[PDB]
Formats: sequence, structure tokens, C-alpha cells
Amino acid sequence: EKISGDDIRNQNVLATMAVANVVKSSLGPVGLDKMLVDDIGDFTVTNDGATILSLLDVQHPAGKILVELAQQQDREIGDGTTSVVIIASELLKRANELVKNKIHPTTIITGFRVALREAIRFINEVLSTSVDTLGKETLINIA
Amino acid sequence: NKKRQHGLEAKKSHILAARSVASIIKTSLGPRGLDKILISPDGEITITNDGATILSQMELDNEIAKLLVQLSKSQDDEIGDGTTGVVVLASALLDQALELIQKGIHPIKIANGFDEAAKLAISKLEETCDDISASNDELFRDFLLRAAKTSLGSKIVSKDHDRFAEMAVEAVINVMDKDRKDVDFDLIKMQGRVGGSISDSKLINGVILDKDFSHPQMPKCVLPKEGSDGVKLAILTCPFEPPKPKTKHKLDISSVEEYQKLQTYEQDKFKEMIDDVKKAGADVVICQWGFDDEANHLLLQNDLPAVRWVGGQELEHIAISTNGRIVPRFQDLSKDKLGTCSRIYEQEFGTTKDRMLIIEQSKETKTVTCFVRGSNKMIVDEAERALHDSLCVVRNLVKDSRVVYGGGAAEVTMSLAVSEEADKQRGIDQYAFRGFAQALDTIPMTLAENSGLDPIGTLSTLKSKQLKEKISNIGVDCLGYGSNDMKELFVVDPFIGKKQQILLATQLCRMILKIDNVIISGKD
Amino acid sequence: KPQEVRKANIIAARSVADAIRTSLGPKGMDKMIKTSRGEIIISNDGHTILKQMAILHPVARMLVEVSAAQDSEAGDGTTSVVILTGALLGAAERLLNKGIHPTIIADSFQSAAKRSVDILLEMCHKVSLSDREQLVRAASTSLSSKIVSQYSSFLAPLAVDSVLKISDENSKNVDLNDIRLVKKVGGTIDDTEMIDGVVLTQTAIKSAGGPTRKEKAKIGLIQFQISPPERAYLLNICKKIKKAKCNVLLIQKSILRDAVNDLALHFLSKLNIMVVKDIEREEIEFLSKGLGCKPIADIELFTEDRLGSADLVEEIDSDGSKIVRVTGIRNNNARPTVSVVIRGANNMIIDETERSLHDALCVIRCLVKERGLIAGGGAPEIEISRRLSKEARSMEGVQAFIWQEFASALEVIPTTLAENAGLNSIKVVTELRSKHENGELNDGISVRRSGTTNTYEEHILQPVLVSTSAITLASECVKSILRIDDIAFSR
Amino acid sequence: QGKGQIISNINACVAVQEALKPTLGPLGSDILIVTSNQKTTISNDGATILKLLDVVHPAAKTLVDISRAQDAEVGDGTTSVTILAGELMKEAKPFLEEGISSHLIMKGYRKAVSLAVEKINELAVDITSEKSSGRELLERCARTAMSSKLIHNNADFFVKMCVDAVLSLDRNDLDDKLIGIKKIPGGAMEESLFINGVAFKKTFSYAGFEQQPKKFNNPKILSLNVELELKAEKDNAEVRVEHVEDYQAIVDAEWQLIFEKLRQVEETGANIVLSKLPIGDLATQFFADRNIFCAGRVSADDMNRVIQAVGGSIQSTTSDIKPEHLGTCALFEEMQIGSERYNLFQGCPQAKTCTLLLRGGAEQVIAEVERSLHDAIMIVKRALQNKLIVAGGGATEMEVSKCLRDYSKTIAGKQQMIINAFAKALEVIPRQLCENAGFDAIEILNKLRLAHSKGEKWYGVVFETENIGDNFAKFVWEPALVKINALNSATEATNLILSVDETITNKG
Repeated sequence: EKISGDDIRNQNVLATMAVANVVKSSLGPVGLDKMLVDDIGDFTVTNDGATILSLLDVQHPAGKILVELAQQQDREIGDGTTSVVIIASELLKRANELVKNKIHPTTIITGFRVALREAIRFINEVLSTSVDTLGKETLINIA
Repeated sequence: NKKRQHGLEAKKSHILAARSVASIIKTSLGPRGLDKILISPDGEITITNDGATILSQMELDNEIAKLLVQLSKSQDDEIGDGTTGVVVLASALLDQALELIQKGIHPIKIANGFDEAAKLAISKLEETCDDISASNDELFRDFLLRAAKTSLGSKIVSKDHDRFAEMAVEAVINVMDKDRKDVDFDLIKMQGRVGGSISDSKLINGVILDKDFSHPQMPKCVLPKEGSDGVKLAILTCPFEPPKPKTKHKLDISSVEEYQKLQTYEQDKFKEMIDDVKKAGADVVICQWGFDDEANHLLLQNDLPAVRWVGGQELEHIAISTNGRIVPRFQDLSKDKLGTCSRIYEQEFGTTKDRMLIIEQSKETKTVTCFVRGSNKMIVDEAERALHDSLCVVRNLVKDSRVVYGGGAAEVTMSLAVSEEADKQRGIDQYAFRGFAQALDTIPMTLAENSGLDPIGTLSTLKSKQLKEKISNIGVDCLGYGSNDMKELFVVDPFIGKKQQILLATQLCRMILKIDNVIISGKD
Repeated sequence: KPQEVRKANIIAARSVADAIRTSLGPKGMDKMIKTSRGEIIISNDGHTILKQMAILHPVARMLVEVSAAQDSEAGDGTTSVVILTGALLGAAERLLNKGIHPTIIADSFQSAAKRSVDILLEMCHKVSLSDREQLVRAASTSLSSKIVSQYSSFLAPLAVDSVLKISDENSKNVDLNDIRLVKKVGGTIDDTEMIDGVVLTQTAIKSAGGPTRKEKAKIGLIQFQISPPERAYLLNICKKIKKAKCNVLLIQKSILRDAVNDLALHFLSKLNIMVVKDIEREEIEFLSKGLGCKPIADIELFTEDRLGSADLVEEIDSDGSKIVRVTGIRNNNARPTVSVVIRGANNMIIDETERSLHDALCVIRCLVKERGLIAGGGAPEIEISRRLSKEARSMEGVQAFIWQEFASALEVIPTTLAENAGLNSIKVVTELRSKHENGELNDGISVRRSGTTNTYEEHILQPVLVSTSAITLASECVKSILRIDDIAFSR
Repeated sequence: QGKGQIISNINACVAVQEALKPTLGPLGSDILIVTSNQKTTISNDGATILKLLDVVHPAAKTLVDISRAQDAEVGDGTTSVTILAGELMKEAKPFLEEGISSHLIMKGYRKAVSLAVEKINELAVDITSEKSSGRELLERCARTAMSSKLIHNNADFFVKMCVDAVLSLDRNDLDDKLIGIKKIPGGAMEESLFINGVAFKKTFSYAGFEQQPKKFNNPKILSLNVELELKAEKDNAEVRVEHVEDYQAIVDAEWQLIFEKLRQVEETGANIVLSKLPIGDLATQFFADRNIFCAGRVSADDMNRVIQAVGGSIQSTTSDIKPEHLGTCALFEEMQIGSERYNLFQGCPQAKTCTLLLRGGAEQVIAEVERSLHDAIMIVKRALQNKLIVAGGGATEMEVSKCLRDYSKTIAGKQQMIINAFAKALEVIPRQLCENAGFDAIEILNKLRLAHSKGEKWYGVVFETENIGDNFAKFVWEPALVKINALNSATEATNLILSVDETITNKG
């Protein structure tokens, strides 16, 4: 089979957004759970994002990318795995609209790289070090 | 029943339609051109190489093609020469555009280029114009003929066509006045009889119509008799005779007295009405109904030929030159209400016993109707079309003394000029100006393909001599002579005509390339 | 109907070209290939695309032969030889629709190529075999697309000097099979070991008894697995290797068991014979070649004339690397064997890194094969188009019209490079031509600059062989496809 | 039903927008529409596109309603009302899917149209006599609007046919009907002629005319709804007979009756006799003997204006004519424009109307400059009617979009998303102005945003050179009430589309 152009780009979006429907609800301490079922009949229900993705059966080849990138986030850092899928699916959905507006895929990729290059600088501004604990303990409210 | 297609892909549908129009008319270009079979709505078989009739009888359902035809009508109406080239060139202009569309050239960027490229081409053609009327007036008549034969030698008459050119050049000489500086082509009527030969066509200095005198005892020629108001023609609906209905009578006859009494009425109305012919001022009488025999014999003493069952438009054509009128009754007729001519004579043509009527002024007439014969009914139809076209050939040669040496040489000459301006572009428009030349090449290419010459090497043969040598005419050999040089073969086209061909074709690009939607609604 | 046969041959080949058209450039689009073995691969490597395409169309299998030929000829830009083929076929379709017989078409493309190679020779930026400045310059810029190109500056003299040693200054041929790159875990990216001889991937005897080194070492290759179905039999086999005084033994990796039973291994230790195991088939072709020896398949056919000679045989074990180097072969029939050990961090990194250096070795070979550097960014394709268009103006006949269509086809490379860069296609090529009206090599499609500039100033040059073979091999494909008159089955 | 009925209704509105998308602008594209009468039109006029649009979807019929009213209520804007209204629907697709209720969407659009029109009012510049007059202002605007056309070389002739043609109209009662447009085939654009009066065909299939006085310094016009003829040049009519001796007597009697009507007209004294029905040969020579003009084939569009021109009227009766039915102009003459007979009145001092007679190479070639004069007439019409000027060529949509962004910076809540979309939708006008013109839409729109954000409120789209420039200085002037009523029109249109949750269909 030969699938290329607008077709493969639209199919990739349907896959990524479909994967997001599996992670959408898992974000937050007030989250909603999802349950996975195998053939022998074992079932498990979890709010853990790494488990939600680790046990997820993904057949579409574009989703196999989303999983490979998500698993590396867990192996390397161990947290932030929920944000990977949610952020990615909004990036692609809005990217699909950019493509339909006659913006070449290379132009989209180049600019997305530029925004990240700047973002690390804004993170440096807004972030704070391990402070706000001496003289006043805001970790009291964490506790 | 509407269309749905989004994007520039719709323009690919539009151009691919035009390629169908061209595939019809293409093979008709050239004196070696191939004919089309025209199936008339009634089953009549018409065979013609004239693109005007090919396009007129061409029926296509894609509205894009209906535009191409309706716009080409302006080439036939205003100029009357190369309607074929308007469609052929436009197709090539759209074909090169299809390449430009795929290259990503915006539709308007295409149109703006064809407009400016035409400004270059028409200007470079003017640099090469020639004056066909130069030097003496006798030379004008000579070259006028030499070119008229080029339009007539391409038809079935080509054997002795010089005779159709004889009437053509002499007709426009009679119909053209250099003080007027214009030719009213409506002053010439085209008319002939079915059957005959080329040599049986005649140059008639006056009006001839498909009629003959209705009574053999009446004189076949009427003259003013030295000083009268010429020969007047009665144009009425009713005959000069005792009134007799042509539908129903219903005259009750009570006795023998009443029976024959009508004959007494007829005798006075016989002499009265035939006297009312002379008193009304008619030298011949033509009415929509025929005339009583006894009236006819009383007309004889006054030399009053007459014709029966004649329509108004045919007598109008006479009345145009004679200033006649359709007066409701014979009593209000006068020397002027009845139009005047000098001579009406009835001419027999060898074995043709039709014996048609000719109306002349015994001088330079305000109208001529030339006489056409030909060995087949359908040959006559096309032969008169040749006189129609050759009439417009000389009509344009009168309008504009500027001529071009054609046969595709002017198109190749203009093509080379476009390629000269290609290097001066060095921009986005360089993509488009070059394609204008690739389209201009399709005219000499089509001329060669319909002639049996190499479709590619012919282009290089013409370009070789028109580039490395001189702007001297290097044409296509479709006529079968030795070589190029239409100046030697005296194959010449009007300058203003070729200008209109280029400009009108550019307009077609503005029309086709700027239509983005075809919405075909239904009918209730 | 041969017109129907040709129509199918052209349509099929165009569909292969339209598949690779998106892959050209460092910004290229990736292709997904779902293989019949069940593996879905994603890559921008062009030969990988056509290799895993698994083309079943008999006519399109010629396009694979084009790719492999371009790889064995120059070894770089093998994406472009397919794209060039595609444009010449698409232009050929226009020529076929104009009614020009394929024979006239093919011979006209032949004459275009003859002039095209000459055009490239004109714009050649001169190089020299001693010019290590430009050799290191261009080679590291060919490594610029790699994962860590900052450490490739030190990988540059590895490729440049190692080839300049194996290749004579006045020489027309360099063998890349005689330069073997071997990976090794440990070290840094700039750390590689270039050896002027064969390098053995295994060490002396695995069990105790390994001599680890030999002086006046004679190298034999006995490949057959030695194990019991025994004492005298297994021992006498290796005894004769001592009889002729062979001091180093290479043993092919066996599918049965380990090289040799410990009885004959410890006996080879007692014979003072250094035992090398698990040698690969291709290793024998590499190793026995440079050493000047003939391999023996069995254990019975040992002879004396096949003895080797090695000045240095020692185990190079650096931080637990465990690889042997053998230098000073001095064999009359041998060639200057060069082998490199690639140090690095992760096994997966050094595996791909080795392949990145194979790309570089092809670059230097291209410069030895034919001297010259050529502008990148498709600049030579725009320049050739202008010259052949200029020459087609004075050329006469149908041969001129085909030459003109050739020039139109030459735009597929600068057009593809611009499209995959995301620049307005007509804007770029328009500017390319305007710039070529003034400059020659001063032009090129720049990804970093998003415009037209001098790839020489951007340090992007390509061997003139790459461009010369790209046009040359393409004309051979165009002839091959246009000459296909019918397809029949044989049985 | 439900929110999905809105989704379907929005999809219907998209069809209308995409259809009229290419029609925007002087560089725009035409649409070929085949009517049920087999007459096909190719036009860029949104009103012509609307009259024949043939919408069957009940939801899109609403868009036709607001647009057809935009034509008569204001006089211009039939395209922009459909583009702006459609994009306000396209921007609503993501907001509906996210669950924002239709009141929340419509409420913000109603707040936005109030916040936006206020700024359109602030931008208006009062230009009536403002440092200009007829010869300066109307030429600066007409010469601009008529640029980039087939008359690019011949503008002075169409500026004469434009500015002095409209400036010479009755300004106290100013309307488009005061200038007629007639296509005269043949001639050249630099030679096209305009007339103070109205023209007629006078192309009868009968020859023998012109030997009749066609010109009077003080004509007396009598208009009839009946023909003046007996013997027809082509067809005929049944004449009833009573006796074989009266077969030809009724023909004489038919002369008497028509001679009698022509005799009473002979005495009536009209030097011009106009008719809506054909004129025959008996009247042809009869009125030639009377040496007065008589012609049929006169329309009410030509004739009712003759009534204004000369001061006559229509009276078919021959004896009952009241003197008020006859009138006189300063000059009448049948004109031979372009070597074709077109009768007209010349220099009528009571005429409040005039006609542009268009000469050119071909009928379509004329049509290209024909609708160009059609627009040029409206260019001056609004220059006089509307003193309040807002910058055209997309400059207004730039100015408004900035103020909308500032309202979304200050206004917080669910209104923020709706205000932002109302602004994003105003970029569809400059976007289609660029895509229909052939420019790089991304480049121009980004330069429009940056340039306007520098404080220049007059920047806009320049069609001559692909660039952003001061369209106010370019005299690209558009009426304020057109932009105000158009913006209010679109908001109400979106209130109609977004507010439908069910379609009820009675089939039978």
C-alpha cells in the first residue's frame, strides 16, 4: 500500500488524538481511572500514568512513537509521563491546522524548535530554588 | 446537478476541457487541412474545413467550452478571418498554463505575464510590418489580387479560382471608395444557382434574385425608353386585376345576367388595373399573388413584365438600391414610391433555363450581387463562403495597408522576439514569458502537423532561418511549392488581423484562468 | 502495443521517484516502511528506502541497480541519483507525448550527458592530494549531519590521513574494503585507534594457555571445528600446525560448538601456537588478504607454503577492550591494510558512529578518484541548466528540443532541496538563476541562511565525482528504461 | 438535533463562504452560473452571484437573506457580509466542540459588535470639501479604482466618463439609475463615447430608413404603446373580406384606417414619435414625407427618461392627445456610434440622467471595462453621499482587530475566548484580499500586524506593489456606514445561525 500526503498526515492525527483519549483523564489527584483487559480475562484499574501507557496495546504505527517517547520519560526521570501524551496531541492537532494553511512541515518543525530554545530561558526566570522555607515555611502548607 | 471541486485542481478540470475543444478544431488549420463531418439536426451531411462552422455546429456540454465558442464569435463577426487560430492559440496558451499551475505560479501571476508578453509581441510585429498598397494604385490592385487568390485557391474552386478572384477584386474596387475609406460589405449579396461550373459564375454589376418573368409574351428587357424615370418596380401584395379572393369566394349568382355580369366588371377592372400600373408608375409589377391573363395581355401594350409570388425581403434587396417602398395600395404609388432602376434583363446561362432577373442602374451601382455556379449543391454553399471570406480578405486589406508575411513566419518571428526578451526578465515572470513562446510555436507546429511535415524539426527549420539570417519570411511549405519565402509566393495576411488574433487570445486567457467555479443550476 | 508497454514502464518508475522526492536534505521528510518480516522502520536514508521497498515491479528493480551503482561508484548522495532519474523520466514522458521515438530520445540524452560532464569539469574547485586543509575541511562537513559533529573534528584526521596513507598520490583507485572500521566500547568519540595492519577481533586461547603474542609469527587459517565424537585424534590434528612452525592460528566461527576442544587448545598452548577463534567469513577475506595467506577450510589440508609472517602480534586490551592488532606484514603480494578501532560510550552509539565514518571514507575516495570540490545545495544543477540551455539555443533540430527538456529536468534537485527546506519553490529557483547570471560557484541552496549564498563560504562542498557519476549513471538508467519494449515470462 | 444541528448549520455556512471566497477584490475571480433560462453569467459581482446562487439548505438561506438586504439597505458590501459572517462561523467550530453554549458565544459577539463599531465611529474622517472638491477628490478616487484594468493606458477617457458623468448628475436626488450603461460593439476604449441622453436600437430588419430627418433643434416627442404600420416587411396578418369585389377593397380600406391614424398623427405635430412596438413601411415613407422622426423598439428605461429629458409622455390615442404629452429638448439626433445605428437624444436640458455608450474591440472586452465603469459610478456616488470616510483595502479590519485584542487583554472570563475569535475572524478579509490578489498571505498578514502595532492606523493592502501602505493617502476610501452596517449585519447573521437548534421539515 502507498499512503502519503494529506492522508498519512490526517491518519497520524487520528492516532495521536486517539491515544490522548486514553491519557486525557489521568492527570491530577482528582483523576478518573481507566481499566485494561487482556484475552485471558485479567483486568486492572489504575490512575498511574506510566502503568496506563505501559499496559496500553497500541497497534497504529504512529502511536508506537508516542509510547517509545513516553517510556523514555519514565526510565530517565520517573515523572512527567502524563504530560507527554497530552502536550503532544495538542501540538499535533494544532500542527495539522498549520499544514492545511500551506505551511511546509519543515517550517513548522523549525519554529517549534525555536520556541523550545526560548522556553528554557523563561523557565529560568519563573523558577525558584529550594527557598521559602527559612523564616516562613510554605512547606507547612505542602504538609 | 451542480459541481463540487475545491482548490486549483478545478482549473485542471477546466484546462483539460479546453484540450477537447482543440482536438476538434486543430486538424482544420491549413490549406492541407482535414475536414469534419457535420451531422445536421435533420440528418443533412455537411463537409467543411471552416472553423467558424465547425465551432458553430460543434456541440459540447462543458460550459467552459461554451465560453470558448461564444468569445471566438467576435473573431468571425468583427474581422471574419482566423477564428480557427483563436481557439488553437488559446488551447496552447492554456496548455502552457497547466504546466505553470503545477510549477506553483499563482493564477494571476500567469495572467499578468501573458498580458505583458503580448505587449512585447504585438510591438515586435509592428517593427516588421509592410505596406501592401505602396507605390502605385495599379500595384495596389495587383497585390490585392495576388493575396485574394490565396484565400480562394484553398477551396474546391482552386482549379479556376482566379475567376472567383476576378469578381472579388473587381467587386471591392466597385464597392470601395478611397474618399469613404471604408467598405460596407452588406452592399454585396452572395447568390448563385445549384449546378454549373466555375466558369459559369459571373460578375454581375447589379442586383440578381431567384426570379423570372411570369409571362413569356412580356418583354424580357424593360428600358426607360430614352428619358423616363428608369424602370419602376411595383411591390404590392395584390395583383392588378378585378379583385379575386385567394381563399374563398361565395358570390351568389341568381341568373345569367348576374353570371356574366362579373365579366363586365372584369373588363373594366382589367383595363383599369393595368392602366393603374402605368398610372401608378410601374414599369414592371411584382406582387405576392399572380396576375389575370386578360390583364396580362392588356399589360403587354405598355411593356409591363411582371412576377408572381415574391417575398418582401427579396424585393427589399432591390428596393435598397432602387429606393422602393411597400405601399399598401397601387393608388399612392409614384416615381419615387416605386423605386427606379435603369435596366431589368433576364439572363439565360447555357443549359440553365432558369433565366434569372437582373436589375442594374446602367452605371456604377450602389449594390452588386455576383453569380455563383458549381457542380454540386454543397460546393455552391462553400464556394459562396469563399467569396464571403475573400470579400473580408480584401475588406481588411483596404482597411489597413499594413500587412504581415504569414504562414506561421510571423508567429515564429514573434516567438523569437519573446525568447529575446526572456533573458531580460530574470524574475518570476521569466517562467511565464517563456511559455508564451512555447504557445506561439504551436501555431506553426499545427500548420506543419496538418501538412505532413516534421512536427519538431520544422520549428527548428523556421527558427534557424528567422534567427541566424534575417526577419525575411520563412514560412511553412504546406502549399507544396519549393521552399519558404511567402513574399515570393505572395502569401500575405492582414496586420490588424494578426494583432486581433494575439490580443483576443490573451483575453481568452483572462477569461478561462480567472473562472474558479462552475455552478450549473437546474430548471423547474 | 509497445506504446502501452512504455507507458507502464514510465508510470511505474515515476511512482518510485515520487516516493523518494521528500527525503532529500537534512530537513527531509521521513518514510515509514512496514516490512514483510513484521518490522516497521522509519528513516530518511535513501538506499534504506529502496532496499526495504522490496520492489516487485520488474521495471522498477532497475532503479535499485541505479542506487547501488551510485553507492559503489561515489558512495554519497544516493538519494539524488534516483531523483535525477525520476525527472529525466518525467521529462521523457513529455518527449514521448510529443511523438519523438525513444531511440531519438535516448541518443539525445547521451549527447546531453557528454556535454554535462564537461560543464562540471569547468566549475571544478581544484584540490590536491597533499591539501589536508581542504581534505579535513570537506570531510568534517560531510560529518556535519551526524549526532555529535563537534567531536567529528577529531574524527576528521582519522579518515583523511588513513586514506592518504593507503592511497598513492598519483592513483586512480582506492579500495574501501581494505579500510576496515571496527567498533569498541569504551573511550570517547575523538578516541580511535588506526592500525597499519590487520586487526583480530578475538584474543589468544580462551582458557588458560593463551600465549597472547608471538615473535616471528606465521599465520595460518584452519577453520573446521575440532571436538570429540579422542585424545590422540584431537591432539594430532593441531600437532601438524606446529610441524611447519605456524605461530598464530585463526579459526572460523562454527555453528556446532566452540572453536576447538580444550585438549587441542591446551595442546596448541603446549605447541606455543597463538590460537585465534570466532573469525567471520568476511574477516577471512579481509584478514587472509592483507596477510598474503590462503585460507584452509579443513583440518587435514594443512601445508607449509601457506605460512604467514607478522612482525608484531600482541593483545590490545584497553579498559577491558580485548582486541588483537597485527602489524608489519611485509608480504610481496599484500596491500597496505588499514584497520581502525572506534572507541566510544555506548555499544549502540559506536555502531552507528562507525557507519558515520564509512560515509566519510567514501568522501575522501571520491576526491582521490577524481580531484575537485563542487558547490552543494544543488548549485551545479542550476549552472548546468543555464549552460545547456545556452548551448541548446545554437543547437539545431529535434536534438535541440530534447536538450532543452534535459535542462528543465535538471531543476528537480534544486527544486527538491528547496521544497524540503520550506521555501517558495519558484522564489528560490528564480533567485538561484539570477545569482548564477552573475556568479558561478557563488550560489547554492542554504538551509541555515534560508536563501541563496556560496556553499564554499558555508563550508558545504561535494566531490565532483558525486555530481559527475550522478549525471552519468542517470543517463544509463534513462536509456535502460526507454529501451524496454516488452515484458515476457521465461519457464 | 441539538448542538449537532448547529454543526450541520455551520458546515452549510462554510459552503457559502468558500463559494464567494474568490469574488473579493478588484483582482478577484469570476463565477460561472448557468441559470434555468439557459442564460449563463460570468461575474465577480456578489449581488449577481447572490441573485442566482440557488440555495436550498434552509440554514444557508439565512446568509442569502442578510446579504440580499445588505445590497438594498446600504448599497454595497454584498461580498464582505458573506465573508465576515462565514468566518465568524468557522471560528465557532472549536468553541462549540469545547462545549461553550450558544448564548455564551452569541452574547460575546453582541458585546463585540458594540465595542467594535464604537471604534469604527472613532476612525471616521469627515471629508466633504475637506481640502478637495469634485475635480480633485473624485479623480483621485476614480483614477485609483479604475487602475490596473484594460484601460491602464486610457484612464483619462474613463475618468471623463466616470467623474464628470456622475458629478453632472442630480446631486439632490443621486442614484445609480441616473447613468445607463449600453454595450456598443466596435470601436476602441480610448474612443468610447458618452452621451447626455438615452439611446435606442433602431436596427429594424427593414432597409430604406435614414432617408428621413433624424435631427431637430426643438423636437416634439409623442410616445405610443401601439405600432404605427400597415404593410409589414417580413410577416403579415389576416385581413377579412366580405365580397369578391371587396377582397382588394379591404386592402384599400386597411390603407385608409392606418393612413387615418397616420394622418391624425401627421397633424398632431410630433417631430419625434416613439413606440414600444415595431414601425412599418407605410409609416416609414409616410413620416419621411412629414419629415419627422418615428421609431419603435423603445423601452421604458429609455422612454421614461425621455419623459424627464424632453417633457412628453405616453399617449396611444391619435386624436385625444393633450399638449402635455409632447415635449422638446435642445437637440435630438440618431447617433451612428461605432458604425452602428443607436438613436439618442442629445443635450436635453431637462434630463436628469445620462448614458455611457461603451465602445471596444469585442463584447466581452467591453464587459471587462463595463463592470469597471459600473463600479466607478458607485465610487463617486458614495464619495458624495457619505462624508464619513474609513480607510479601505483592509485597513479598517486592521484597526478594529487591535482594539479587539486590547478588550481581550482587559476583559477576563468566558468573554475572552469569544472576543479573540471575533478579532481572528476580521483577518479573513485581508487574507482573502491577499490570496485573491496573488500575494504571500502569511508575509502580508504578519507585516500588517507588526506595522499596525507601531501606531500607524492607516496601513493597508497595496495592490500595485505587494506591500503594506497608507491606503488613506492612496485615496482608497470606503464609507463608514458601509463598514458599520456591514459589521452590524454580520453579527445579527451569526445570531441567526448560532441560535438554531432544530430544523423542522414538512414534506409532501
